[PDB]
Amino acid sequence: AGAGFKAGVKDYRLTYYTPDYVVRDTDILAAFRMTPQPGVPPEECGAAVAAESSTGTWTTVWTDGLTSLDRYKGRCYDIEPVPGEDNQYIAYVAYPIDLFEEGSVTNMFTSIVGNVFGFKALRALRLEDLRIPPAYVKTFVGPPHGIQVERDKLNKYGRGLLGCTIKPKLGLSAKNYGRAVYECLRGGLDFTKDDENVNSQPFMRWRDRFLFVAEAIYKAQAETGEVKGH
Amino acid sequence: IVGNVFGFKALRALRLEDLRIPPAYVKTFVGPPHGIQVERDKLNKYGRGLLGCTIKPKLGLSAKNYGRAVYECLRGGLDFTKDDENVNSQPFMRWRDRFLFVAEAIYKAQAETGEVKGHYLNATAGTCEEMMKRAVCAKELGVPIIMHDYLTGGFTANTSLAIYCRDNGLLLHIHRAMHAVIDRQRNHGIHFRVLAKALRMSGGDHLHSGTAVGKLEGEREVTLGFVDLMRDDYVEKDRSRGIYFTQDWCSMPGVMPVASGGIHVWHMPALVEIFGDDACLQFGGGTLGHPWGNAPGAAANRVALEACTQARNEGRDLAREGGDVIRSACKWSPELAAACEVWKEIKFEFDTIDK
Amino acid sequence: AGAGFKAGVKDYRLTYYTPDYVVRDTDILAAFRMTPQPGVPPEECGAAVAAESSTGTWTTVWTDGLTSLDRYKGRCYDIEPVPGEDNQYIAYVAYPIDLFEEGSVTNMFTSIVGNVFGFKALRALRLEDLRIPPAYVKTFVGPPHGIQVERDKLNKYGRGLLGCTIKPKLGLSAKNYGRAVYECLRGGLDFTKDDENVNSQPFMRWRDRFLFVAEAIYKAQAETGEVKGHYLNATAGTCEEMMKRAVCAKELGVPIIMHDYLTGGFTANTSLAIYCRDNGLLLHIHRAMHAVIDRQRNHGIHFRVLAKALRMSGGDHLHSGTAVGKLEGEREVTLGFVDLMRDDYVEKDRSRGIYFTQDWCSMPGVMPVASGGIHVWHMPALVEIFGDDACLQFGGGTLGHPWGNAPGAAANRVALEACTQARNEGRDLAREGGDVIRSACKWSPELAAACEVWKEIKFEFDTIDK
Amino acid sequence: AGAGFKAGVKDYRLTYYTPDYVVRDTDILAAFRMTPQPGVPPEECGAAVAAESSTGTWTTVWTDGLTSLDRYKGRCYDIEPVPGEDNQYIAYVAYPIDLFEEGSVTNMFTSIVGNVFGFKALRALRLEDLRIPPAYVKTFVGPPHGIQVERDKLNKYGRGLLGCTIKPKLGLSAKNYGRAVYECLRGGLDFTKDDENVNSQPFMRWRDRFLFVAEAIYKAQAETGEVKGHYLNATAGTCEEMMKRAVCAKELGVPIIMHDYLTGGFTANTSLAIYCRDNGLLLHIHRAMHAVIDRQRNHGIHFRVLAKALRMSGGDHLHSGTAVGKLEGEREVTLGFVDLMRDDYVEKDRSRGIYFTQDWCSMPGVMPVASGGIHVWHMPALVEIFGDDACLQFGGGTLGHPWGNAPGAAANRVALEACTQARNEGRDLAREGGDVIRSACKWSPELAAACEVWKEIKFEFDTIDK
Amino acid sequence: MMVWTPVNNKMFETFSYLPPLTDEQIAAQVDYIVANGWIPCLEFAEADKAYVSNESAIRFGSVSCLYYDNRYWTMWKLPMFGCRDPMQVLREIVACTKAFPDAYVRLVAFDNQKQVQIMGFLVQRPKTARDFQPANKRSV
Ligand SMILES: O=C(O)[C@@](O)(COP(=O)(O)O)[C@H](O)[C@H](O)COP(=O)(O)O
Ligand SMILES: O=C(O)[C@@](O)(COP(=O)(O)O)[C@H](O)[C@H](O)COP(=O)(O)O
Ligand SMILES: O=C(O)[C@@](O)(COP(=O)(O)O)[C@H](O)[C@H](O)COP(=O)(O)O
Ligand SMILES: [Mg+2]
Ligand SMILES: [Mg+2]
Ligand SMILES: [Mg+2]
Ligand SMILES: [Mg+2]
Repeated sequence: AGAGFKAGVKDYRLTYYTPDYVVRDTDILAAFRMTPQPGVPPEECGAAVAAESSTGTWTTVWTDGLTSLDRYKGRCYDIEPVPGEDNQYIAYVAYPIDLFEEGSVTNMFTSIVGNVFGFKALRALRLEDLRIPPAYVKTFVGPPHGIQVERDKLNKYGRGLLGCTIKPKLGLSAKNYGRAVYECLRGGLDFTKDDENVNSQPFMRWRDRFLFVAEAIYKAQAETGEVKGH
Repeated sequence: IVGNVFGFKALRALRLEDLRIPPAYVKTFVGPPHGIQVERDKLNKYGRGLLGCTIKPKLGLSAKNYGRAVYECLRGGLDFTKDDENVNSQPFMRWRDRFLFVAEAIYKAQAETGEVKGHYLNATAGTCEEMMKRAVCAKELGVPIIMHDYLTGGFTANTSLAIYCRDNGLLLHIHRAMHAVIDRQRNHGIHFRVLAKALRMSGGDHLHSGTAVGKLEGEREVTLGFVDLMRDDYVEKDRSRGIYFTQDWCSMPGVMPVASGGIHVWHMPALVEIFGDDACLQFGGGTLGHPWGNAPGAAANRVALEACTQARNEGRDLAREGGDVIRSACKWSPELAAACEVWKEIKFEFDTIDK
Repeated sequence: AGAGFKAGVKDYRLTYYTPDYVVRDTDILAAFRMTPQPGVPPEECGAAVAAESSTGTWTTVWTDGLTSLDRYKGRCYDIEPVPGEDNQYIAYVAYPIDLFEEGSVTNMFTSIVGNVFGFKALRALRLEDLRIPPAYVKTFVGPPHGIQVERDKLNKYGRGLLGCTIKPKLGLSAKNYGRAVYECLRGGLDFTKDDENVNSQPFMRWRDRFLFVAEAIYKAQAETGEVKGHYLNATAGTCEEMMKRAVCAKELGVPIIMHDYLTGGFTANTSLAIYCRDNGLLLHIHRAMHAVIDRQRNHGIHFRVLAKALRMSGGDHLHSGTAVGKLEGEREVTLGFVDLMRDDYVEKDRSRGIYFTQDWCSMPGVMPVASGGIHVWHMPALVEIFGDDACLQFGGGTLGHPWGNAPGAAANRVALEACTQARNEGRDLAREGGDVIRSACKWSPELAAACEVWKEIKFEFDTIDK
Repeated sequence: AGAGFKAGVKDYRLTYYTPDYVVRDTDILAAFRMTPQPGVPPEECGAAVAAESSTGTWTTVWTDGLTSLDRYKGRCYDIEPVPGEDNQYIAYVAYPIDLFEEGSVTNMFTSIVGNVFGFKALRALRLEDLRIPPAYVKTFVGPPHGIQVERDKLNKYGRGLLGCTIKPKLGLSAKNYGRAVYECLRGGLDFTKDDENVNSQPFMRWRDRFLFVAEAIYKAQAETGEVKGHYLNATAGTCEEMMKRAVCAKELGVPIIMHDYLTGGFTANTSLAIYCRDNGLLLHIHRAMHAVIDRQRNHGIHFRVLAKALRMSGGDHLHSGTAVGKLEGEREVTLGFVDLMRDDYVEKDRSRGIYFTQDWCSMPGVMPVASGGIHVWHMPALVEIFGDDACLQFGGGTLGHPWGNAPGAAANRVALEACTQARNEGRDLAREGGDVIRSACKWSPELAAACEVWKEIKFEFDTIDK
Repeated sequence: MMVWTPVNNKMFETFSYLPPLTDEQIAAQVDYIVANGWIPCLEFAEADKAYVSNESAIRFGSVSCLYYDNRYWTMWKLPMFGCRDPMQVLREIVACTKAFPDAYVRLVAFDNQKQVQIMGFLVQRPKTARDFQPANKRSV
């Protein structure tokens, strides 16, 4: 009789701690700064993070045998102690590219940072870095334009771009917003901007803002002879 | 409120503990598509907590095997099963294949048991357009419920989905994936009670609340506090439960709390005592980890829940007599006895961070 | 002064022949079988192919200096001599992944096979293989479902699938088409299909066919209690007409449509594959026109490349050839590309014409379909070649049965099941195949009648594509 | 008179070889260059091709009796031996018009070239020509505009059009692409174009290119006072993407887009041609991949058939080859298909490879485009071969000029106009071509520079497609 | 010419066109499962749930493509992971058929690498079934 289904709880490290694993160039890799609870070995904590962000749960399930756990499991493959810290470790986890929806940052986060930060067995957890392999990178549309194309479209080269957030953050009318934008742009700024929290509000509805801002951009552009934006 | 201030050099740490959302602002939101009362009415389920189950392994099962697991779980006595939060659409299982096989499973289990069944089909996607395509397919299959990861998908997408659910009569289950990144530490972040209020406003019929007793952290008093904030119409200030402000919901529907994560049959009395009937209790490992398989696993959980519910109704104190209630049910139900034996010694007891 | 612009013609090999280049794991690699004109060195010919399929033209251009030629150029990195040939070479070319549009088989072919086959400096050119790296594979939607999901949806396991093309190819009315379909499906075939050239014609308009075929599928399914399908042809003159046909199939609730991917084209095929994914239709792919391109040893594109292209563009089934039937296909070569169609990882194996290790990075496999001039006596050989993950199609071999379609279908189904059982019991179909069929004949009258009619019928000719 | 169904295999020639058949004026006719296997009679081989491209299969089917085989069957009606060949024949096959879907080139190819090229019983097969009858021609939308309308819209008369492919093929940014286009167009070229493989890539996304090219077109047009255009490539991975690109061109008000009709496919091409008709866009057709199919004498499909197919599917321009450039194309063969592309009625002429008289019944003509390894010294020969109704394209021959794009364009424009003037004045370009160019060189410094760089550059190799 | 009967001639996928499997033939199929390292499993269904049907499609929009009810049967216990003993499978067939004497019962096997069912055939039909023909009465 081969390996079969045995109900019950076993240590995560038996399946999910694989210190001799050689990472594949298609694997997504994560570096977690891990602070275990007293009495929890780093290997078990690292294994837990790998398991609960990939394929595993707290007790053994029979359905594992219908698939290939080896193919799909996240693997904690290295643990580094943190210099200057008594109870901090960097756990490295490798995830098969198969685990992820193509083109979906939402999915990537849901797996890697979905539940593991709330585990009782750890006191703290911080995701420090991710290695996104080319095979996964290529599934994304990515930036609409990027640095080179943006400079080319704006016809702006040889210096940093200059911008300005309109203030006060909230409280200005659409007309006064446009007035402030025009005066900023005409003096030599390339861009102005809505404050992050300026969306559409009783004091200034968005479409009113958009139109007055359009007038201001085109006024400043005509006056200076330089491409302007907000 | 939380846009830039957390990064100010002049502070070492900042945590948003609570928000008082006034009725005048509450009324501007569509809110939950249905809410607790309407959900019970649509499902025709009353007088006990709802029972659910996350299919495992989290990732790696084919669409056909997914549906197979779902059918076996539902037919044994669970009300719901669900996609794991990270099950979206992947090489091993594309979403539409899953939706169809799961539909077959739901309808088979429903015909077999004579009880309404559902499976939270995950609409979480990379784009709003993809998310909506998934919601539309669920609508066209006539199935009762979909799910969304509101923090990883985001509030903008969540609010859109909630509006779609209201307009098309789909229940919306909300998974709180990523919340502990934000809400775990006492000194910095945003407390879950704020994230829960935000979800009630954005819209969801269910929201994960934690278990207190399971594998993931959640202190009892704090949990009782935000469960009231999720379910009730009016919640008075109570600093002993972390409620900093009186909250008036001005008739916005309540959200069903969902207790999930490392729970099993022995936890049942404590769960029924903490949450009462207006909750969903979810057993992933606690069902698919049963030595006899999914249907007996589901039956064990269902027997445990009904035994505790009956005992409470008869005037028994689940806080003291809980162990006795389960032991009596074990001697009666072989399915339950098998579950009790496997997980008898399994507890999750650690020092609480979010005090 | 550094390197500047010098107008004029120079040898391609100065820029595009890089024998010391170490290929990157993201590079697309091509193996061309190249026959240079007299007096053209193989290195210059290989360099020319690399240049004119990537960044270069016949004379030096100043615009090169605005970009990085090193970053973008195709590179001829190896030239192998061909044993038995005095003027044939295998030129290996590496193309940076940056050269290609994500998700577009059309773009890949346009670069690699766009212009180089017409160069005066070569007498002949054949594309033998392409290494499609995982980073490029992942940009494609790929097959709507693939082998596993298809079996799961149909609820069919443990044997090859059986199919049948309705005959005569053209000339049957919609009603008679449906009648033939019903009779075939009810006798034991899983699928029937429109012939590749059955689209919409004066003798039978497509919507009439679709409806009668729907009636036939549902009748046969109710009668047998097994899931049935008929590949309804969506191949059309325009993308709009193609989509209208797919929509009708969806609205009828039928399981499967088909498309001629080479005659319809990759752009249309990819669109249809996406539609099929989004609406749960299986997609059968017919390779009409492939032999125009892939038959001759010295010139064209080997089918294995056309098969990789299809797997990327998207299809649930693809015709693979039979080896033993009326159409050409050598056994070893066929075994090679069948692995390329079905498997996740295929190691380099020159004895089966596999020039590069191919990693499919979990893209679903495509079901091979063996069709064309096959009959019951071929069954053991077919089961031995393909195994269970294949569809075997009998057009003439069903509608040519002396008792009609249902007995014809039953004969083929009995033959298939007898061979499958025999294999499972440990019998060697390569040696015992004749005995298996003879035993089944003595037992099944339907099978006996088929065996008698086609006993002496074989297709054995000298192979061109060696 | 009906006869009983008799199961079993019989010779194809019994049904499909009809040497006394008188072809109908509505029949589609095909001329196949056929190379049978040893021991296969030419009549049986021709009959097999007719059968398997129309109604027949390898064994007798009962369903034939429900229809009229006489009405629908393809017929091998004539077999010619090939002079100089021991085992090559021209088999003529007639197909009833009822066999074909109206307006669908895809369907026509699927029947005629779908399966027959792979038959074991033949060693090689080449489709040389097709007679498309008026009754079938009339079912096609055809070219969006055609030669006359294009000239009228552009306001360009009295000379060949001049164009240029931007180089390097791949690797330039959208901004640098537009910069190159502006400089080319302002110097005297009518058009520039995306290379066939320029679609949308990491180094340059399509919409960025479209916008910068729009700026360049409008700048050059204002500067010169002549109408300018740039063939923006709509070729894409899916029909949906292709259409998004065509729509953007429409919204920018630009005159012309391009499509790679063989790599994109006939279904996509026909849709794009229809879109172009409805929105007033000119459509330039690139023949990427044609030489995979049309290079070898013994096997494939001759370009003249691919050209007829394109005229039916729709295109305002089509690449025709140069004869004198870097890519193969024999003079006599080229003159033949150029007539087939441009003219209303083309008489049978075996000396130019025209097997059938072709009546286009007023379907608009397609402008031939000569491109590939040509430069100023080729100008006289090109003007002599094509006349005014052609576009001559100089990629390397413009961007390879020592002084840059604008002088390069000016040199080509001067050369063209000089040759045109000389022809008009009664000079014989075939003999006086060199003198015409030398005189223009002494006059134009831009042209003198071009003449010096490419003086010794010729492409003279043994012709494969004889 | 013989006529394939359309009346009460329901089939049951793989091997249903052959003579009914003998105990020896079943054992041979089980040996094949074990020899290839596949996972044996039994599934069963009452008569009303045995064949593909359409009833749930009443609830659908235009999404019935490749949807059928009754594809899923009910699992007997669990798949026999790690089973390398043909006698154990044969004993489970006996146990399943004893517990459900009026059910359809099929033996299946799974491949966990392809993750697909790789074999399957019927091992019991209810005695009350009258919607099928003996081999010698399939044609008339
Ligand atoms: O992925 C998981 O771990 C679970 O499916 C539980 O599985 P088990 O039932 O097998 O434990 C739930 O998503 C977590 O409980 C979410 O945590 P929370 O409810 O705290 O947000
Ligand atoms: O048109 C035909 O000839 C067929 O319908 C076979 O008919 P029969 O079953 O009557 O032979 C198939 O399309 C060819 O086999 C395709 O060839 P391939 O699979 O090689 O692409
Ligand atoms: O890619 C090229 O090589 C070209 O841009 C020519 O560049 P140059 O002007 O620099 O030579 C053309 O597409 C080919 O002529 C196409 O061949 P054909 O016209 O025979 O189809
Ligand atoms: Mg700000
Ligand atoms: Mg989960
Ligand atoms: Mg066919
Ligand atoms: Mg080109």
